[PDB]
Amino acid sequence: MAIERYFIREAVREMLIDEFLEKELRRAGYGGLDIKKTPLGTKVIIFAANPGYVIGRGGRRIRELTRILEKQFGLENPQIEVEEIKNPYLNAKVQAVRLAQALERGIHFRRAAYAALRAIMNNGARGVEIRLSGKLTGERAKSIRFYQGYLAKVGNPAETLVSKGYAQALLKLGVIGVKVAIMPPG
Amino acid sequence: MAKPSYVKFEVPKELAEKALQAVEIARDTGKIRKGTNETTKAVERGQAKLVIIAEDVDPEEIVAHLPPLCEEKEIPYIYVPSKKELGAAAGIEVAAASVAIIEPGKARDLVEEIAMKVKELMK
Amino acid sequence: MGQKWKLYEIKDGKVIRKNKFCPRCGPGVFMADHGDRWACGKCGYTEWKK
Amino acid sequence: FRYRGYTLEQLMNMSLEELARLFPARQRRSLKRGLTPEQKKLLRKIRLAKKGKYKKPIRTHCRDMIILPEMVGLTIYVHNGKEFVPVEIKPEMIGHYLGEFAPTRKKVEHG
Amino acid sequence: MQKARIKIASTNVRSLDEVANQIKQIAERTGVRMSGPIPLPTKRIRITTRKSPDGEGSATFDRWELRVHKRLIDIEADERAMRQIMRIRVPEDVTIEIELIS
Amino acid sequence: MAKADYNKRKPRKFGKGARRCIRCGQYGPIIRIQGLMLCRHCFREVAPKLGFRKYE
RNA sequence: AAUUGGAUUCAACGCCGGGAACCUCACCGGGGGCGACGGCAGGAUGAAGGCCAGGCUGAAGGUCUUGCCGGACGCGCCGAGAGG
Repeated sequence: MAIERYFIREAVREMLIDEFLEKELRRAGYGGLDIKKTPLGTKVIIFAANPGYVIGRGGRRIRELTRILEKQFGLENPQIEVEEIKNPYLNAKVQAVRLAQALERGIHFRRAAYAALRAIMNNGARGVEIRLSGKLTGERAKSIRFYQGYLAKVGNPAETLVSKGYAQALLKLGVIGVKVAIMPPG
Repeated sequence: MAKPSYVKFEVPKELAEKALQAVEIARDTGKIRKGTNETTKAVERGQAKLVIIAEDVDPEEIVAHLPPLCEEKEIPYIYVPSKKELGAAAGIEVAAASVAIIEPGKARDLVEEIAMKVKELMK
Repeated sequence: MGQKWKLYEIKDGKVIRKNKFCPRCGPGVFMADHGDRWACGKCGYTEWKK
Repeated sequence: FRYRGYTLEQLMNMSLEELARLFPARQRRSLKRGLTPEQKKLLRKIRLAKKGKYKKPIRTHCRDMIILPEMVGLTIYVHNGKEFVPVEIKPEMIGHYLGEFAPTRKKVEHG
Repeated sequence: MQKARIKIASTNVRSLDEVANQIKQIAERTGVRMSGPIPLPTKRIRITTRKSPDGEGSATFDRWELRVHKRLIDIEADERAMRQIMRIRVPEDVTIEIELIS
Repeated sequence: MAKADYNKRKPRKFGKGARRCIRCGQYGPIIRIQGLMLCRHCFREVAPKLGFRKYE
């Protein structure tokens, strides 16, 4: 159409592929998608803590990811690349997806909180927060707030500097919302 | 075709398997007929080389006239003891209480051997 | 499904076809002969008797 | 002028085009653009009733048809939404909607 | 020779200026006469939206900006002197249009 | 018995019932038509990845 | 006949509705209709799908009477799905 619409079209294109791939690549450890868009073959760069899951169990998942990409888009030769995230513990969205699995697993609240806090502070976190809104295994709507170091400030040069990762860790009695807000040194 | 009561000549358990398998290559290389109402036309015009007829057709309408007519056309007939045993054999994995192989294709060394061995004994 | 559908008649060493063959399209398609009104078989066409 | 139009009969012989100059802006439009494939099966059941093959008592969900001169005489069954309410069609009904005559609510007092 | 227009827009400020500056620096020295990188408007796009999904009480309402900025460049060079200058990396996310007339 | 297919077959030429989103699959709920058909509620969640800015 | 539902003091009442003539739509009236995957018995001795023509339907082989094709696999329940 014009200049204005196309940019928004592209950005809408980012979401439909970033939404699905997160939900699948929770086994890998999803952290991002650097999407390079061309008329030759859409080049998606999937970010994982671990590349050995994304490839698959023998080529299946990388081909599966090549095959659903043809359906959504009109570039029918989309490449796949796996780049590692360089600090997955500096990435919050990784820690949210990583914490979600552990609560899916059944490990206790403050324990499942402590380790997490401790692995990213070791990594280099000026400050960190984990919040867990949910049932908290009764039937009252209370969140538990695990707190160390600095935090998100005021305004918006608040939220740009910090990291923020959200994940619904499913249970079979209810649900628990996993928020992980990291503050990197800066 | 036949009934479970027509035993005029013997069909060994070694000659009925080769005729379940010389009808399976017959459909995946050449042409095959199946469904008894289209087969009751292919033995009679003279488009069938060797008829193979399953022993479970009853009501009789295409079962009273075809044991005495097929000895007059110069064509041998051979028994499978079921519709589900001639169906899997037909090419496909679904019934076929009668079949007519129009054209052997890659069954041709096996469909000239079984059609003289049954014609030797009794058609 | 719907048995029985053996409507093709039998000669002694030949076959003959009971029903009519269409005159709009070519041979290979039989007519549900109503006596005045012809249905079609391949697809489903309103045809009148010629 | 008693009987609406020139005379009841001459508007059965003027049907396409010549009626139009007489009619409202709204009745013109739906004749001129045409009406739906359920309005084509309703031109067999007014025709089975005036002559020929065993007549059905004409029923309709047609509430967007505007009454013509040929259809004057038949007893038309217009579904109010629950049930069929009859209307004996007159020549004074040329130029009005068919969904006017059958109800769109049950008629009682308010309170 | 063939007067080309590079019409280059971008959704963000930092990405558009670096390319406009680099395009005026590399083209400067070769067989190119180049007219300066002119800024046209920001067709700032306002999406003005209801926050609350209840639509209830007072609902505070988001103002949205999408700002798309357009630099324009005339150039006198060949179609071969054009690709040499279009070598550049370019931010994600920067649209570069090319009209060709004599 | 026997019958022919259905997957809906009525008019839906235009209006709200014509539209659906590409995230929560609705007719009557919001459809922002700029080539970004979503509801207002999705819009809010999605935008920081889009590159829209909260600031007025 | 149904006037779909929810919201209810501030903080429910231009509210969910940033779009109710059909659509939407969840309500009502009437006509018509899909139930996975396994088990069980059935199969091609021709459709599970299509179809003139009346008789019926507000219309739809939809339904019956009625006659039939293209090429070949699916009820009824019982666990238990998709859908809401």
